[PDB]
Amino acid sequence: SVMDICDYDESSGRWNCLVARQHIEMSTTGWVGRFRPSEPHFTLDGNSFYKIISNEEGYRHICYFQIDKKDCTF
Amino acid sequence: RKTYTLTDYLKNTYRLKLYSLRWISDHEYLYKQENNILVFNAEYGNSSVFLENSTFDGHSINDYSISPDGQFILLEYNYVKQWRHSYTASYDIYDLNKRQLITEERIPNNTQWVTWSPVGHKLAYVWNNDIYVKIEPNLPSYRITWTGKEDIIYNGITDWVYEEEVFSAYSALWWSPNGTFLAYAQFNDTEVPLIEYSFYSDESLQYPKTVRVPYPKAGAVNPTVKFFVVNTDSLSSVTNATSIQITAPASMLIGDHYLCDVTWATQERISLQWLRRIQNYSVMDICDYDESSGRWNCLVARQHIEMSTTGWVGRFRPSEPHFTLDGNSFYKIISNEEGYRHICYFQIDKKDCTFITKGTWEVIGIEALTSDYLYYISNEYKGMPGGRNLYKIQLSDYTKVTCLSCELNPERCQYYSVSFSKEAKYYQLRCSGPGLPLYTLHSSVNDKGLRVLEDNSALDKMLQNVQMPSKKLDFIILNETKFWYQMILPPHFDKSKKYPLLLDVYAGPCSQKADTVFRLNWATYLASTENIIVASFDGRGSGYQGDKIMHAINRRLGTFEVEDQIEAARQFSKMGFVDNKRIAIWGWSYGGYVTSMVLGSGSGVFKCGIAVAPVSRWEYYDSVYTERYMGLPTPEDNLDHYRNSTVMSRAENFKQVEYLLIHGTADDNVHFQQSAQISKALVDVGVDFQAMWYTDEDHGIASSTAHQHIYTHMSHFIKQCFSLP
Amino acid sequence: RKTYTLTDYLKNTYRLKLYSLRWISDHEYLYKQENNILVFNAEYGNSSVFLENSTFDEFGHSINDYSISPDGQFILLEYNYVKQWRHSYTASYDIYDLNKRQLITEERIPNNTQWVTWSPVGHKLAYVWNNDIYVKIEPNLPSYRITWTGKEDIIYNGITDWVYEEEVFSAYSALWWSPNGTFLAYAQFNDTEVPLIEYSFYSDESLQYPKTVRVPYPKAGAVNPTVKFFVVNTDSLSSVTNATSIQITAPASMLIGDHYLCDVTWATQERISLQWLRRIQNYSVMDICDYDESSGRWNCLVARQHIEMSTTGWVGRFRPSEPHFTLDGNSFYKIISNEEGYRHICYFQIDKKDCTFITKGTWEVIGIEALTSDYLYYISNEYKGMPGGRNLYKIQLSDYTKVTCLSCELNPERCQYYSVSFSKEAKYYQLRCSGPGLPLYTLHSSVNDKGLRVLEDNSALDKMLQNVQMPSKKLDFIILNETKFWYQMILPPHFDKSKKYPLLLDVYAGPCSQKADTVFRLNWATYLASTENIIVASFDGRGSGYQGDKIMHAINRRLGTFEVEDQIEAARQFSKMGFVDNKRIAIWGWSYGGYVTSMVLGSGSGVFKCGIAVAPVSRWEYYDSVYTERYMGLPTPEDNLDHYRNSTVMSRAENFKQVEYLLIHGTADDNVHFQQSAQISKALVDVGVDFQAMWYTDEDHGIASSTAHQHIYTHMSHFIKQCFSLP
Ligand SMILES: *[C@@H]1O[C@H](CO)[C@@H](O[C@@H]2O[C@H](CO)[C@@H](O)[C@H](O)[C@H]2NC(C)=O)[C@H](O)[C@H]1NC(C)=O
Ligand SMILES: CC(C)Cn1c(CN)c(-c2ccccc2)c2cc(OCC(N)=O)ccc2c1=O
Ligand SMILES: CC(C)Cn1c(CN)c(-c2ccccc2)c2cc(OCC(N)=O)ccc2c1=O
Ligand SMILES: *[C@@H]1O[C@H](CO)[C@@H](O)[C@H](O)[C@H]1NC(C)=O
Ligand SMILES: *[C@@H]1O[C@H](CO)[C@@H](O)[C@H](O)[C@H]1NC(C)=O
Ligand SMILES: *[C@@H]1O[C@H](CO)[C@@H](O)[C@H](O)[C@H]1NC(C)=O
Ligand SMILES: *[C@@H]1O[C@H](CO)[C@@H](O)[C@H](O)[C@H]1NC(C)=O
Repeated sequence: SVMDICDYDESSGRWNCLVARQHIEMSTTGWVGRFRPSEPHFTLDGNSFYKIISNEEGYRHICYFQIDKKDCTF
Repeated sequence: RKTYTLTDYLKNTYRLKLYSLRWISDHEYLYKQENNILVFNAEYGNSSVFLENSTFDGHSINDYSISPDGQFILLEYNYVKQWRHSYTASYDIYDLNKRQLITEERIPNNTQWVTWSPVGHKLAYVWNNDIYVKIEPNLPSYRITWTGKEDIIYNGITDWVYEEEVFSAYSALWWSPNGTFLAYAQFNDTEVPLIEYSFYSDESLQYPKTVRVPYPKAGAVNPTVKFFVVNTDSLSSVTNATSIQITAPASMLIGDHYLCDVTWATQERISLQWLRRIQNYSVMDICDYDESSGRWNCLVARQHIEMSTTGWVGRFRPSEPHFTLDGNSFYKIISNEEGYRHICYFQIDKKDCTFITKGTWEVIGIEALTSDYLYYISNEYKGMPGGRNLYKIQLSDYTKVTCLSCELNPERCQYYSVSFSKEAKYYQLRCSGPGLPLYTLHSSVNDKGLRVLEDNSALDKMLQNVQMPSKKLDFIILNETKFWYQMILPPHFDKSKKYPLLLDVYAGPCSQKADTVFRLNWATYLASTENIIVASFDGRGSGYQGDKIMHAINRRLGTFEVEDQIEAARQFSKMGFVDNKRIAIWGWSYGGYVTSMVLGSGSGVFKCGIAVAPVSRWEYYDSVYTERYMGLPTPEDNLDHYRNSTVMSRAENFKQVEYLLIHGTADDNVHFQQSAQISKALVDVGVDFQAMWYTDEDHGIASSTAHQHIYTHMSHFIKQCFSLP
Repeated sequence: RKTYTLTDYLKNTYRLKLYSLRWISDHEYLYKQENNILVFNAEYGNSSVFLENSTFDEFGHSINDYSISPDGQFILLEYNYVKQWRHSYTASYDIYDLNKRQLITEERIPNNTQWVTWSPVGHKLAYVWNNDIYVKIEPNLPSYRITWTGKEDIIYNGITDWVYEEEVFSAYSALWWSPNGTFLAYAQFNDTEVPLIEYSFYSDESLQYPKTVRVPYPKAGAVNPTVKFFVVNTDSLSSVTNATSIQITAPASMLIGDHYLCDVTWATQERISLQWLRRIQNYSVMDICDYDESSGRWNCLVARQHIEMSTTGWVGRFRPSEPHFTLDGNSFYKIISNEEGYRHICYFQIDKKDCTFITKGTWEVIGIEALTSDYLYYISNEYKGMPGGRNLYKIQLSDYTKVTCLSCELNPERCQYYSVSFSKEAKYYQLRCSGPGLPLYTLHSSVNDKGLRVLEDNSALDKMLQNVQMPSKKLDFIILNETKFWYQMILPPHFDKSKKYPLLLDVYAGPCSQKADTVFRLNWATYLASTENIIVASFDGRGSGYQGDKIMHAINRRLGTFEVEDQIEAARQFSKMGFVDNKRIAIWGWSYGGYVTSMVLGSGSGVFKCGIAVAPVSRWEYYDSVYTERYMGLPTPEDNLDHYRNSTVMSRAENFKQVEYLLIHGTADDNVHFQQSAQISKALVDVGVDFQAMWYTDEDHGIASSTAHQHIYTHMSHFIKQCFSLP
């Protein structure tokens, strides 16, 4: 599963999901999400978000993501 | 009583001497001496010979190149031209001291581009579409890229359209000021469609070759580009060199875009300008190197924009930046609040730059920047757009700006360019007219005249025995606007006679065919021998007069610049020394398009004309150029006009004129197709016309024999249309 | 009062009426009246309507052509016509049951069909599609797929490739039915190593990028197509089992190297004759092949091979002649060069080796037109020793010395060129007469050779041309080295021998060419003579045809030599005749003609002021192998490379400084490639010669589009007029 994050281009009037802000969630041992990928909760500015994902041990926990980094922090 | 004949032009009987030099350092330059090359000292004047170069002990050397430090010379031979700038050659290096060839680790045959570092003797070349680096001439190369594939990936070199239209160069390599980094662009033509044409070759080629070039015509899939930098120091041998991608900014990544400038700011600062495919929007990015990362970060505050609501941005592209030494500031020529192109002093942090120049004239380019002065060329003097002069401006106080070239020679010299010494301590002034060219060397220390390098008195001498034509530059006012023109006037020009007129037209966006440049060309012969007035006219679309005039044809090629060449002819005939019945018109490329369009207009003014490699409809010509002015040819953008502005649609009107269509069959640029469609259009309405194709000649029709042939054929045609014996 | 103008020619004001009829039985034929297709009865004429054209106007497509089934029960209807080369094309086809009266809609013939043909009797259908052969027994039944190997531009089953179309078979077809439709014989052509000619097609201004057309075309000395031959049995096809074709291989002496299949003729229901030609085209073999029941194979007994060869040149005029088998197929007639070098009818027996000639003389049999059991009918130029006349003769098979001329005397002033079309069993014949007077079409019975009627006599064109000052043709000869050589002159009206007329020389001059004949024509020359007062002349010199091999094989291995010299001489003779302005002699032509023109202008003769070369050959290495090599051999050190080297137009570039030259070539020319002219132009540029040029975008070798055809003649007219200072 791939999370895209799309910004409105003001002068263009169009939407643009930068590939640098694509986030991959995938599962090596099964499917992704409990019944589906967990929804994100954004910080006010939307530069950042929290999300339930399975950790390295298989347990689902709240990961803190930056709009621009691949890596999160549990 | 002798005139400048067709054969004088064709055989270069009357040669203009040049003084082409190059600055090895701040005090000395190089100059050719038939074959020998001497090292002139600009200070004292004394020199010393260094080489005998024109086939040097087994091949004939096409060009040379000194390594900044003066330790190695790079010899270029086996030159095989590709397009307008691109070519291929073999290269050899000498230990410039010992005068002995570097025999081991030779630079490979068929190299597409080579370059020294700006200091030292580092060497970066491209070969089979990939970038290689050489820290020493004798050590083996380190291979920077591995993705190069012919006609598809270009690492460090341009593809057709960037070469022609964006960079005006083959190279897409840029060393850092201190030879530590090599920045480069990589272009992808994978989904770019190929123009295909036959190449016939020597007659021993039994089957004609099909040449296939990736070439984006208006609307087609353009190429894409990625940009990279790599540390040329710390260049490991056991491992592929890593290259740090600077990505384009988000606003550009939204859609089709180009890379349109690359400028280093310091050792660790690099600036890139990107252009939306719709070229009314561009963006500069200033990128500092991160020592703690190995990476390049460009701030969003640091970004700048170059907008344009009335047309495109730039003359042909966004103007380049010239950074003060520190790198926290730079100057860039831009379109001012009411159209005129002027220098703007930018601080890296804020956006608001204040203009260091203003007025109803444009600066043509920034030439030199120092700690206390900025040197630039402009057409201010006597409000003449077709003049060029060198201006020195006080960075300390902007109101106080001296013109350096304006007054050196009023009558002989109104069109100067300049070449500065490595630092600026001295500089050369090229004066291209309106009199015979003059090359002079100046000390910038006290802006004093040091010496005359070449005054062309040789050509002057033998031109007094020749009845040369006269050149008149001037303007006419239309709708309260100053519209400039030039006339090549037969000798003994008596204006109670009625001469025939050949209208010489380019007329494309930002053209200038009416200027102060001295020329020995086909027009010289026409006026001197055939007593034809050859004239040009800078109408709407022309450059160096402000955007009011230049943007006048925005999204509207084929309209006002065509309409304005016609009133030009009306105005000339109104001056009372033109034969109404013998006004001709001709042009090449855009000029061919405009000539055709005029001949297609039904105006009644022109008797005949010659179009050479003309554009016939804009869908055929390349995307980068065309779209800048026309936009995309889609019903939701500008398709309607693309359709309305073709010469084919005006075939019926060629029934009133005599037309000569010339086109080279291996034109990579304006494709034969364009003329193939004009002819078919003309055939289908039943219009008779004259035709000439040139087998295997490109857009230059530049072969010795075809250049000779085209001009003879065109003279015969003009003479006949004009009833001249 | 008023003359024959350019616009007259171009627009076609003065129409020439044909009478195109189609025999279907021995007694009857199909004509097209006011579109409505009628059938006529040659005996009497009680000729009611056959297929009123009120039928096919709610068809919803354009009836390009048609074709009745032989037994008369169905009607193939061609539409969606898209021309390929000279003969080839594709189209859509619907069949229409005449008896049931409806159009068949099941198991239809596919769009894009390359060729269709009925069986000769009944109503079987063979057709080619996507390079494979399909057969129908009934129109409404599924096709039986005979071949599974066809591939675009590579393997051609039952149709010819480029070079076999243009040069060998003069047809797209390569399908031959047995006389009662039992067997279908066919050629397979493999072009794998045949290199491709490539050229730009620009299409409509709407096409943004030029298309690159790619045709397999063997130029002189290149790898040629190879050919295989098969016969399959159409009465024993099956749904369950793939139809198995039987190959007839070429004889030993042909397999030894490159070769061509050059003729296929059925002798009987169970006997086929094949003629093969070696790549060096001076040796050819006819195989007579018989069906064998027990094996199911075809045996081509070595003892019945018939060798035809040439010592002086090549075999055939352009290809060995076709045999004409007697009913029992045990014997045949064909035209072959005799020991004197004159082409004549020779009677061969299957078993025996030597023939008996039944015609002879210093004239040639042109074609065998029909064979019954009582008479052999043929066309020759015997009459009045005019090699440019054509007449019908009938040989009495019981005593071949008894020979009658059917057409000679019918109308000798008006009529000296004749072609003929016989009814199915030859009991009736249409005579078509092409000049020197107005064309005349007439129907005749073979029983007495009684003249039944005039089909078309063009009186409309006549009572119309009387108000026009027409030129006169003069057909005559001059003598060079004991030999008659013939020429024709279109002479302006009121031609006066006191006057120096400007002269244009209309040249072909290729091997077996003949531009001096009694044919009547309305063309560009008719305009140049009627309006511009220019004598258009043509001259058949060495190389030219129908005058024996001594003349025709004179240019053997030596193109661009004698045929060129002879044109310069004809000019000299025409000047010496005293009614020509030496200062205004032009020369023009097309193909070979444009090569000769170009070779003449580059000759330094000084005789000619100007010329026009339209789609010229410039260098024989550029032209196709089958034609060029027949005359030039191979372009190798071991054969004839030096003369290929010598015979180029480009090598004479310098001497175009001595003439005014117009070079015209269409860019999509598949036959004489634009290359050829691109190389002439280039050579002329490299030596500083000025000249006129004109390309025609997307036009081919015919420059035949309505608007292009008009443009070219208009442009050539201006050039000529100007070369001759005409107003
Ligand atoms: C050049 O650009 C093309 C796309 O225009 C790239 O090829 C896509 O590449 C991916 C990944 O390899 C493939 O799965 C797609 O199928 C490709 N599409 C096409 C049309 O080729 C190519 O990889 C790029 N190369 C470089 C060096 O940038
Ligand atoms: C803009 C540059 C980056 C490249 N460039 C181009 C690229 N479009 C063209 C040109 C313009 C329209 C059509 C085809 C070519 C051109 C045309 C010139 O015309 C001479 C005349 N007609 O007087 C001179 C120079 C140039 C030129 O330098
Ligand atoms: C012989 C056939 C099998 C095919 N064929 C060929 C062979 N390709 C040629 C020809 C000869 C040399 C060069 C290119 C074409 C030709 C040329 C003609 O020119 C007429 C004139 N110039 O007045 C008319 C007809 C033909 C023609 O029918
Ligand atoms: C082509 O032929 C098919 C069947 O052979 C027919 O049904 C169809 O209408 C034709 N047209 C197109 C556009 O395919
Ligand atoms: C055609 O091409 C080559 C001969 O060059 C051969 O390999 C192949 O068998 C041939 N194909 C057919 C279908 O005959
Ligand atoms: C016929 O031959 C084809 C091609 O070799 C093959 O694929 C198929 O099995 C056969 N088809 C029929 C209808 O027997
Ligand atoms: C057609 O010819 C074949 C082979 O000779 C023969 O067997 C058959 O009877 C003939 N058919 C007709 C209808 O005469």
